[PDB]
Amino acid sequence: TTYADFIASGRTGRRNAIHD
Amino acid sequence: TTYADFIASGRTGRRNAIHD
Amino acid sequence: TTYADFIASGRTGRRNAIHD
Amino acid sequence: TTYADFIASGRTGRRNAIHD
Amino acid sequence: TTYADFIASGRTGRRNAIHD
Amino acid sequence: TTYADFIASGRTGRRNAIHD
Amino acid sequence: GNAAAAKKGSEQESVKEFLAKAKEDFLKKWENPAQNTAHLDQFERIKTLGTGSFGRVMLVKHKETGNHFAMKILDKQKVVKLKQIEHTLNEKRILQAVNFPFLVKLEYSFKDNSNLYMVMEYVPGGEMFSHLRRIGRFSEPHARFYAAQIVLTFEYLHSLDLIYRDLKPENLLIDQQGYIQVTDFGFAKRVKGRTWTLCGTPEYLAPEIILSKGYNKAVDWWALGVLIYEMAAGYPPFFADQPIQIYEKIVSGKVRFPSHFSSDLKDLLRNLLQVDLTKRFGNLKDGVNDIKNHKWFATTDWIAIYQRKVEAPFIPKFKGPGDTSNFDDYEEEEIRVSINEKCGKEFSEF
Amino acid sequence: GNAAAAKKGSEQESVKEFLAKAKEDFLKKWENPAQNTAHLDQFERIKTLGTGSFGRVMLVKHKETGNHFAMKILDKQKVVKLKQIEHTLNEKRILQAVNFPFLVKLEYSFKDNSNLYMVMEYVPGGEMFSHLRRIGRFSEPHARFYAAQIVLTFEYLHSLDLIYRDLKPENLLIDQQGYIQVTDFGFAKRVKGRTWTLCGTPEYLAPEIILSKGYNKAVDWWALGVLIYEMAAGYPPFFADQPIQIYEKIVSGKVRFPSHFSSDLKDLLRNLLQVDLTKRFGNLKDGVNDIKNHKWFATTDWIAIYQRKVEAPFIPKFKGPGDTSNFDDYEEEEIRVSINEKCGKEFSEF
Amino acid sequence: GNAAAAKKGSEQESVKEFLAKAKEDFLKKWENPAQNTAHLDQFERIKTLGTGSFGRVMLVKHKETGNHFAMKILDKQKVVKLKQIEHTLNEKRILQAVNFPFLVKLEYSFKDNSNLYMVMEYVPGGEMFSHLRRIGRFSEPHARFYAAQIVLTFEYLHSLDLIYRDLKPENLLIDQQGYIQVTDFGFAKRVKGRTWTLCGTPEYLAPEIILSKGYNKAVDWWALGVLIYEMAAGYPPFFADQPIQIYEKIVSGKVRFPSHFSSDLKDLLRNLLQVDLTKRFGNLKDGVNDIKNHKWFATTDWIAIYQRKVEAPFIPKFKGPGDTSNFDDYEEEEIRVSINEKCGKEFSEF
Amino acid sequence: GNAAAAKKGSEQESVKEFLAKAKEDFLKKWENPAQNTAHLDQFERIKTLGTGSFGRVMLVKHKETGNHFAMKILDKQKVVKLKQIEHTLNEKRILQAVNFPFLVKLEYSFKDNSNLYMVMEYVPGGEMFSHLRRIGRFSEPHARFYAAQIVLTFEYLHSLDLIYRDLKPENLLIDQQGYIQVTDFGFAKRVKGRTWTLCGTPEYLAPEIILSKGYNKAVDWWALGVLIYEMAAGYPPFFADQPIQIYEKIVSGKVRFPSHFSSDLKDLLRNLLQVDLTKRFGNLKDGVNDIKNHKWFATTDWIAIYQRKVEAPFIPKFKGPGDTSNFDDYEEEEIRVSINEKCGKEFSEF
Amino acid sequence: GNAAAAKKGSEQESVKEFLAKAKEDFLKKWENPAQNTAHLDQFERIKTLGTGSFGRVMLVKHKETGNHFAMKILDKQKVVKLKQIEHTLNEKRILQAVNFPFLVKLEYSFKDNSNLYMVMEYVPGGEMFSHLRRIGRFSEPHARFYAAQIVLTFEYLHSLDLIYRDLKPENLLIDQQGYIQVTDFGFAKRVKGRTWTLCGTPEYLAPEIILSKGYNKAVDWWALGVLIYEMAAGYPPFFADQPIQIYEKIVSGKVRFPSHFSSDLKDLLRNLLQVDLTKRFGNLKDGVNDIKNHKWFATTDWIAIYQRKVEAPFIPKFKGPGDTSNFDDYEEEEIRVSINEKCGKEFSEF
Ligand SMILES: *C(=O)CCCCCCCCCCCCC
Ligand SMILES: *C(=O)CCCCCCCCCCCCC
Ligand SMILES: *C(=O)CCCCCCCCCCCCC
Ligand SMILES: *C(=O)CCCCCCCCCCCCC
Ligand SMILES: *C(=O)CCCCCCCCCCCCC
Repeated sequence: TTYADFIASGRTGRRNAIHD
Repeated sequence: TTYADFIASGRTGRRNAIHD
Repeated sequence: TTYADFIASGRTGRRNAIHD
Repeated sequence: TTYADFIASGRTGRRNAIHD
Repeated sequence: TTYADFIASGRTGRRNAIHD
Repeated sequence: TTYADFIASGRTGRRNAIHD
Repeated sequence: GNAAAAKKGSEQESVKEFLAKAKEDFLKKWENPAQNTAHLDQFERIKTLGTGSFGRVMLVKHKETGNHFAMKILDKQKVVKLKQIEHTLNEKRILQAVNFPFLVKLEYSFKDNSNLYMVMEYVPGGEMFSHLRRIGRFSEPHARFYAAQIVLTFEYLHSLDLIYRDLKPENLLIDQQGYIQVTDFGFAKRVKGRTWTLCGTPEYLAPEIILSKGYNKAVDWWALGVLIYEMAAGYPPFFADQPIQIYEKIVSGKVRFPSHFSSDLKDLLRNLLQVDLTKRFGNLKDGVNDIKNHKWFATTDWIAIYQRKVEAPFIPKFKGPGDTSNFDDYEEEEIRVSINEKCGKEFSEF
Repeated sequence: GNAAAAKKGSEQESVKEFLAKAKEDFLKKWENPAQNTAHLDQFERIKTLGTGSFGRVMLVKHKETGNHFAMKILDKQKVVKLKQIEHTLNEKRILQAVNFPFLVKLEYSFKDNSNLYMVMEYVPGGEMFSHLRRIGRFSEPHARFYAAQIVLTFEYLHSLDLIYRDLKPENLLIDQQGYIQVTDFGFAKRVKGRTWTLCGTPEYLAPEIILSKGYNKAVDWWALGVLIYEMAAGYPPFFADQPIQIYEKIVSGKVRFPSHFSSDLKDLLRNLLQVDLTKRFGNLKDGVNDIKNHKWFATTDWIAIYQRKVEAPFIPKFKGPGDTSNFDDYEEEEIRVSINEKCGKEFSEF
Repeated sequence: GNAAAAKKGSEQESVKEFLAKAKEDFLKKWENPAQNTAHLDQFERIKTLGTGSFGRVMLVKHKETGNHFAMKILDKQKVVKLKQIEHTLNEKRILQAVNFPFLVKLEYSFKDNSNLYMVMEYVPGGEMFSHLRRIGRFSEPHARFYAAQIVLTFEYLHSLDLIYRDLKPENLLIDQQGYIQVTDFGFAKRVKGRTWTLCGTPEYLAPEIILSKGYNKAVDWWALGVLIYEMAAGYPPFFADQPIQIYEKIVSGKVRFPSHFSSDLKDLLRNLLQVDLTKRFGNLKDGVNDIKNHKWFATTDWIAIYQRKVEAPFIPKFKGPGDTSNFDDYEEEEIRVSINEKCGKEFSEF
Repeated sequence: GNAAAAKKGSEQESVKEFLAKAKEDFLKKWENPAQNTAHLDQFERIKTLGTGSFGRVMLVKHKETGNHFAMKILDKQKVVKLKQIEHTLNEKRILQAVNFPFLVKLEYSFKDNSNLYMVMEYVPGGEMFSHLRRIGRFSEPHARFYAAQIVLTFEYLHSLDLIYRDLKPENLLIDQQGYIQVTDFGFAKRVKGRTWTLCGTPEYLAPEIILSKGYNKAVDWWALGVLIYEMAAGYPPFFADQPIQIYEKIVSGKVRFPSHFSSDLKDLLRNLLQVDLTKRFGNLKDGVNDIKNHKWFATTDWIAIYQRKVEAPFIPKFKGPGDTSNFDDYEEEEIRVSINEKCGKEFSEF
Repeated sequence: GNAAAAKKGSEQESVKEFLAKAKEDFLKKWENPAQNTAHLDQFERIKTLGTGSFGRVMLVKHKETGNHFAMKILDKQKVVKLKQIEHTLNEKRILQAVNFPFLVKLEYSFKDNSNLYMVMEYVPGGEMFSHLRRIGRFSEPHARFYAAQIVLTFEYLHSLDLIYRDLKPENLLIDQQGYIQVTDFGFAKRVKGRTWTLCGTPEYLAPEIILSKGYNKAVDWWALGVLIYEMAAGYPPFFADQPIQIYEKIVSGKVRFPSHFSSDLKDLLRNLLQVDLTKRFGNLKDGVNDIKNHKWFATTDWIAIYQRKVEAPFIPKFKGPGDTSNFDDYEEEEIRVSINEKCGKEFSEF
């Protein structure tokens, strides 16, 4: 299980879009 | 209330340290 | 929001019927 | 148990004061 | 209510099969 | 973890006393 | 259907015949009432479910069937002194005459020297009222499920020339399956035309009742508006501390809808909480079908709901095997019935 | 101490001096009142916290300190017409004169052409009332924590010759830390001796008040009995639908204690819900110490509780950063104050 | 349909053909068994899901498909010494021969020197048992959903001349979608006619089994009665501390139904927990259709349930991505298989 | 139907005509845009719902209808400096041209000296995102409900030659009834054929976008794979701390499926998270019907879902009557619009 | 103190005198038993709290005090036939002789023609057992609170030459305040020295009991090890399906500690679940003080716990005013006592 990895990245919050 | 602002940033997840 | 008004009246309990 | 009586009266909400 | 009886027997856990 | 073993025995309910 | 296809055609064809068989039938029981259907030794008393002004409601077990009912016991003297003789008599007649999925069933009725007994089906989930107050507000799907059931209940009652006159969450009992059962037919009236009595709960009074101008079955569609609003909002559209202030507000009819109300919900409500009866839904040309075919009801199949075959949003799981805990572990009384028959000629028609 | 050791000796030595410094002090502010301590431009209005009979309560931010208060705004005309001039005036005097951990603090007071403003400390956790009704009943440790705080509040109030006259959960606000703060000193009276006014909430009326025989500070220890009972039980000892029936029951004083009440809890309650004032606790020879040294209170250190240093069973976490949601997103008004000063001589002493 | 219309006609027309294609089919696999369908290197071992009397259940990943199964591993010697050779052999034959939505699928089977391996589909939601015990009791809609699925499972099994002999919550696994999957076909027997073995769990024994008089497929409809009762009630109809006392009670058959059981539920149960087999539902003239057309089942469309297209009341969300936590973080073993083939001729037919 | 019967035939017959009426229609609005449909005085401002890079979203009440909308206000200067003129202009055109159950509706649009205003329908339940993160993961029935709705949304968008380019939980708003509404059409492009822009959120980028090779509508079916996986699993298939590492992983495409994923779910996902576009579902010969007729979708009736007549697994009940609490009690601003018209010719087409 | 300072000195000085006054006292009641303290008419029967092998436990209200007790009723004939005469007689003697905060109090005892009645204090929170099984496991602070109370209970019992012989969660009732009360003194023995009976629950048997070698008070410190482990872990250290396998494991004594056990908890447990009695804590030179002064107990003040003045982690709030629901709404019996005195000389000493 990578879910524990998941929580540890900052990427558990609102992801924005690279862009345009 | 800025709490709604808070949730909307990606900064609701694990914050790492600039660095070194 | 009147909901706060609502809670403050005694009329949050069982309402009976005027009557007959 | 009168608690069932209790719920059935309207007096389960905010009680005001007779008065003055 | 026998439910109170129920809880008090050890037979609230996994029941196996007499057998064979 | 034996806890999964635990749940699977019938011995998760009220234990009585061998006896006397 | 609700609108299956143009099977809406079969919906309506069917509703039509159904309701015709229904008048025939009610009229027979109405005009020739069934009377005194059983006696007290037939029932084991389990517990007191509640206690009122004319007496107790008891959980009882009918000894032949092994089935449970709720027994409302009324002391004749108490009803006589409380001047409730005609309300009592009227509730019983209505109740033994009527037959619909969502009305609570009067299983047996009898009197004895002291007391009148109306044995009803036991609906353990309780009233919608407390569930509503513990949960806070109901999602527009949950709230529409119940709305659909009451529309049908009122279509039927009104065809039998019966204005219910007392809608609110406290008379809507939720059963085993999650469907409504309406209780309390003590203010219902079989009135063709118009009547004048001040009756209901303040919150749910339609402006005409308050105004003493005479009123008709259109009061029940105004109370469906008050009901959908309190289910979908948490609180009534007009409420105040003093009833006269609730009235104050009702006869102005200025309602503010919650922002989470859908544009669609708001607009059903704008025509049920109508003050002009020439614009109130259910009271126009298109009767109920103005309500039944509103876009809030768009996903409702009226036959599925009648047929009890939709899946219920919420089923109450009241706790306590046999005797419950909420229902209540009261101090148990005797039911005493006397050596003499009290009030014989007043309750003679019961 | 509560009874540290025979450091109970130091408890009492200390209580004694404390209360002496306290009379000196109250008497000065009582007899020479502080008056008109600020003005409206000093405060940013955040939201309406509530709305009453004499006007709104508002969440306000004092601009120099960046601190939050709750502003009760009273329209002079409205208080004058509601004949509340003397209750208003009296509440303010009491409030600016008194000083204890558990009383809510009147931070500033001023009037202006239209309105009187009593700016109090903001206690966001709300009343004990709703928490109590959502939770259902409180464990005898939780319920004793609060009891301990009110005993101390009444020991102090009564030494200043003040009978509170309005205890119930709705005036007991729970703060940030989990301690009580009593609000509403509008029925308190500084009375040495006996008085005659009918005042309180029905449920909490002591039999003497109902009986119109004259009464004294002993009414507040009967209302502590009603309070501990409703906290530890869920519901009041005497309640009914009609107030006159509540009274009916109170002047008989026949209470049934819940089976989960401890033998010990029941016996504290038997002498606070006493009808004979010659047997009512807090009204005997041993004053409060009959209450303070009851075995239900046995594990309570009275100085620890005063000192706010016990750990609170429950701290409310009302939701909504800044503005909340429960407090409420109301329709915001103007506060209009007029070109002319209304009611000047009536509120002149304010 | 369930009774779509007189499309009940198509329901039955269809059931009829379905079951005919089904016997043809079973009989072929039954009479010519599929055998040794794979080998151990084909599977990555993830974790031990559990541990038994003949060995472990393991979560395994089949390397070609990237799919997960639960591998029951049985040590030949252990099954031989526990005298389980014929139960083992029989379970496998039944299992590789049968095919229904609600039976758990035996995906592959093979042996090797030491162990027999039955690789089944992994159903992560677990047994109904624990969910039932954590939730307490199931609403009659939830409980009927499951009932509907077992009626269909038994209609099919019994047509293939298979009496299941072991119904209870612990063999009813709830899958991803919320539907039942029955496990454990170790006491099932293909018996045309009557048999004599004492087998099941005490609670669920039909009076005939206890009485040693010979018995047939009618034992499984008595165990559907025990099952609907424990789902809708919390606890079994007959339970005791000692099994012989459970038996004591079963052969009297005196059941008390909970007051929240619907009149309708009680009456389905009165004819499934029947002691006279001439009155037991599912064993009369009208076979299953006496059960399938009972008013408790009135809102059930039997084809919708078969088709898995009803919406499930509850879907378990067991926690722990990959490896779970409940399933369990055990001490991992080796699976050792030997240099020599143990028990070759006993397990030769496997 | 979904596959009613060979009423699948009518499903497809119907889908076919539907989509034809749809192109006709879009093409008209697309090629002749509706423009400047209202003005600011028509709306009461209730509260700030949020605040962005080009400005605020506000809860507003349209004064004629008494209906609530969410007003996105964009300062022309800010969009001009942020170089968002063409994205803004493009989003508006798309939005006023398109019409489907599950897309959020642009109710009115207008500019004024300072700001552009896009008034949309208010969907109070919020994004799927936070619900998903509070709940953790969604059951495959819950997750399939939403999948079904997006398949239909993409079938329609792609027929109008629109590649959405920004799927993730944060643009999927859940309404009153429990159905999806897709927001943010700022990266959608009407492209027949292939395009080259780097756009989306890293997690959801299809390997072709990352590779800069040119790409088409097949990117949205790869993002449906990322979406079903994160709904049914909790977390994305490829995620990392740094975006370039997420990319790292995406262009290898090595996904590990959770053990609680059904064999069936895993296999839908194996062909949506396909790297070879010659094997990616939705991009083969059988278009969407390769997705729509996958066994994970087997119990889905596509017309029922379109018709909004399925019962929704979860309906959000955001708290706070009028103004909420989560939405937020912000510090309210003025909306200032200037004495002069800023950026006139850039936003001239709006 | 626990170790206040070298006020540990006063702790021990005090414990010392306390226990001396305690032997004096027990010895008097032990050697001259109090006998037949009341009669049945003194008590109103409220409800059946439970039902056993020798009869019912009832909630009763003592009519003079208005206090509630739990009445264990034992039918003399049943105890005589179950050969429980001496266990019964012994439990009563012990119970009327002993006096500690944490032992449940035998309030009155009497017999009558049929039955023996032991009226105990009513502790409504129930056993620790079910709470433990619903909560799952207890935090090492919660679990240490209870440990502290049992250490003290055993220090006292053992000084009176009483080996308890039956520790487990099912005899540890949690009261109103959140403190333990130990029930069931039917296997306790006053033994100076060593004894030989096989008694307890399998899980909690110390290896010596199983081995039949003779045993002493050191068995109760091995059962404190089993208890702290099951509180802090969820499940017992040695458990199996069959008791003989539990024994199997106990006489090897190979325990695996959970990873969330603190190094400190593990090491207290290593010397209470000691197999060598020359190394078992509580059985070495330093008696209990080896346990009482272990670093897991480091933050425990033993006098505070005795004094009941620590704040309890958890207080049960069993539901149901008067009569509860869990306790149970049973079918109420008569208590029949006969025209003749049954078993007179056997129970003569009672
Ligand atoms: C439309 O689907 C099929 C019509 C079958 C419906 C049965 C008719 C039941 C109508 C009774 C309605 C009761 C409301 C007062
Ligand atoms: C006993 O521990 C130490 C005494 C120190 C206590 C401080 C005195 C505070 C007394 C005020 C009591 C207020 C109640 C009306
Ligand atoms: C009635 O609606 C339509 C008939 C289509 C039903 C498909 C037949 C499936 C029958 C299998 C039943 C299995 C139970 C043992
Ligand atoms: C099949 O049941 C009956 C066909 C009726 C379906 C109505 C057609 C709606 C199709 C629109 C699909 C939209 C997806 C892009
Ligand atoms: C240390 O703080 C102060 C000593 C006062 C403690 C009172 C003594 C009570 C000892 C009884 C212990 C009971 C355990 C068997």
